[PDB]
Amino acid sequence: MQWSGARALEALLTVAGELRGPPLQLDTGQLLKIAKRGGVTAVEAVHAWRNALTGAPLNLTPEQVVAIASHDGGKQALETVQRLLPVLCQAHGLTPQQVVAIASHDGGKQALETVQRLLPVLCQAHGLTPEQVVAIASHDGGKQALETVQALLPVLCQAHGLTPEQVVAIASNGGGKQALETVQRLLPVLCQAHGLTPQQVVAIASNGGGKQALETVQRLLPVLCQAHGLTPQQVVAIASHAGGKQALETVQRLLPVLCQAHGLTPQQVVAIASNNGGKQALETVQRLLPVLCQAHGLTPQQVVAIASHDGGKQALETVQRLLPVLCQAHGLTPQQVVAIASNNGGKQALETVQRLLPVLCQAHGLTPEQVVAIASNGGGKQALETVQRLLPVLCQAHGLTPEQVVAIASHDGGKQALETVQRLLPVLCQAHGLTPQQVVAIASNGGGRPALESIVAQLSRPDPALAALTNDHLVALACLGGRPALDAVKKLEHHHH
DNA sequence: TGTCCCTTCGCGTCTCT
DNA sequence: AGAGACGCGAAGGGACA
Repeated sequence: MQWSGARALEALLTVAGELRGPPLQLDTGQLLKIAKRGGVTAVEAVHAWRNALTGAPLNLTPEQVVAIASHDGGKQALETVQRLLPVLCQAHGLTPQQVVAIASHDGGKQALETVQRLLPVLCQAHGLTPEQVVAIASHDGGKQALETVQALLPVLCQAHGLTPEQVVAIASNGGGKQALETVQRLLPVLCQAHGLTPQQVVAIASNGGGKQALETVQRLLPVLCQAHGLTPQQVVAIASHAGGKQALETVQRLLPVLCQAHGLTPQQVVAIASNNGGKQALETVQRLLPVLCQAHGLTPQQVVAIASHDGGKQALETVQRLLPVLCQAHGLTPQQVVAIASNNGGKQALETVQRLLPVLCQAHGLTPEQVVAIASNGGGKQALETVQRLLPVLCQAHGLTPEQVVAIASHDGGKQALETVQRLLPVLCQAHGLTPQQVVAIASNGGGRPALESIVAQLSRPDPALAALTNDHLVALACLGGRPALDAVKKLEHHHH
C-alpha cells in the first residue's frame, strides 16, 4: 500500500481476492468502490467480519455491506452497525434498511451512536417522527445535525416562526448543523434588510452548503439587484440550489459579459445559473456559445435550453462533441440531439444513445424514432439500458407489445416504471382483474412506479377510503394524478365520509 | 492515513398538473 | 407535459490524531 511498508501489497490483494469468494461474492466494481472511499482498512474490516455482518442477527446483503464500508471511517461504521443494529431495530422501530442508510455516510459511527442516544427525546420532547430523525441522521455530519436540531428546534419554531417540517428540511443536508445556525443568525436580517420571506430563507438553507448560500445572499443580493437590475425573486432562485454561493458569484462576474458580448437576456442567465452546478453551466456557455452557433450549429435559445439543467456543463460539452457523429452516422436531426440533451444527465443519455441506437434496433427491433423518444427524458441512460434488459421478458412472458414497453420507457423514471410493471403485472391482472391495457396506462406517466405501488397497496390490503371507488375508478385516478391522487383520496375520506 | 465534517457537482426520479 | 421540486452518490477540501 502507501510508502511506509512494502510488497505485502500481496497480503491486501489476497484479502480483496477472498472477498470475491463467499459469503459476499463481491465483484470488481464493489471492491473498487470500497477502496476509493473507505480505504484499505475498510476493505480489511469487511473481510474480518464478513460472516458476522452476513449472519448473526444482522443478515445484511452484500450491497448493504458495501454501502456501509464505502465511506471515510467505514470500519467504524461496520463495527458500530454490528453493535447497534438490533437495538435500533427492536427498541426504536427502525428497519434494517434505515439503519444501513444512517450508517452509509462518512462518520456513520457517530450518526448511529447519536440516533441511539437522541431519537427518543427528538420524538418525545420535540414531536418529530422516527422517519424525520432518520432523514436528519442520513447525511455526513449527522451527529452534529441531530444535536443541533435538539438545541435549536425550539428557538427556530418560537422566536423565528418556522415549522418542525421546515427545521427538519434545513437539518436533512450535509452541514445541516451549519445551515441551521446560519438560519438562526441571518433569517431576521434577510427578511428585514432585503425583503425576503421566511419561506425563501428556508428554500435557500434547505440544500447542502446552505450556510454559504445564505451568507452569499446577504453579501451579493444588494449588488445584484441595485447594480445589475435583478429582482429579489430571481436572486433567491439562484440561491435555492446547492452550490448557490458559486452560482451567485459567477452570475455577478459573467452577467454583463453574457448580456453585452453574447446577447442573452438577464432572465436567461438566471435560468442557466438556477441549477446545481450553475457556476459550471455559466462558464461553459460563455465558452461554447460562439462555437455552437458556428457551421450554422444551433440557435442561442437551444444552447440555453441545454445548459438549463443540473450538469448543464456536461450536456453542452457532450452535445458539442457528439452532435456531428450523431447527426452524420446515425441520422438524427439537431432538433433531436438537443431534445436528448435538454434533461438532467443529458450527457449520460447522449453517450447511451451513442452505443445503443445500433443495438436496440438490431437485437430488439426498435426504430430510431422510438430510441429517441426514450432518451429525450431525464434518466435516458436508465430507460434505454433497461428497455435492453427487460423488453424480452415483458413481451414474451408477460405478453406486452414492444410499442407498450416503449410507451412506459418514454417518461422520466422509465426504468422504475418498467421494473415495477414486471414485478406487479401478475398480481394486478390475475389476482385483481385489471387488464394489461390498464396497468400499462398507469405505468405510462411520470411517477409510474409509485402509482403502481399505491394501487397494489390499496387493492392487496383494502385501505381505509373504501368500496365506492371500484377498480376502474382507482385506475382512472392513478392515471390522472398518480400516487398524489391516490393519497389525496385517502386523506379526504379520513375526516369527511 | 484514518475519521469526521462540510461543500459542490452531477445524475436520476417524481410532483405539479 | 415542462418546469420545478424531491432524493442521493461521488468526489474533493479542511481539521485533527
